[PDB]
Amino acid sequence: SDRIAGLFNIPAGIIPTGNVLSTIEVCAHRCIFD
Amino acid sequence: VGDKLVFLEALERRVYQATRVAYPLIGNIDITFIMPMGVFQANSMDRY
Repeated sequence: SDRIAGLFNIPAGIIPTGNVLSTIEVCAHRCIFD
Repeated sequence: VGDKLVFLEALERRVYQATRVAYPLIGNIDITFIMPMGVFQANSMDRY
């Protein structure tokens, strides 16, 4: 599936609305993401 | 500490986090155990 990955271009940088403020290892929580 | 003035540092949040490296202060130690198996008490008053 993953039609959403293709709605708007993934890396297309518009402007950071916020900052994720965490800087953790995201390879672990691969599943809380579509 | 004692009578001297020393620091107290733990680097695992500024450095070593979010990278794929292991904090070198978590070490491994090796201890060996031995157990006598099947031994029988010989001629004495030792099986009381």
